[PDB]
Amino acid sequence: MEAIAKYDFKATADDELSFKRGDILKVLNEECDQNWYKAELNGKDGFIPKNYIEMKP
Amino acid sequence: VPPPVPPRRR
Repeated sequence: MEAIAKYDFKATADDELSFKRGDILKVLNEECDQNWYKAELNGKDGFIPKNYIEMKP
Repeated sequence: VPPPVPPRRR
């Protein structure tokens, strides 16, 4: 699936990865959390918040 | 001003 960064984001921990308002993310895993997504960016893979992005099937 | 981030780990 596709993901779209809506706001700027700077990780908080090792299991999270950054982006900047506009990144096109690769939606890999998703443990049905209702607050986060596991996606690929910039040569890394990590958690990103749902309210900071928008999904696009 | 972006949203309040969610508490991780549910």
